[PDB]
Amino acid sequence: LAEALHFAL
Ligand SMILES: [Co+2]
Repeated sequence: LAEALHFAL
C-alpha cells in the first residue's frame, strides 16, 4: 500500500 499510495500522489 505504501508504494501504491505514494505513486498515485
Ligand atoms: Co516496493
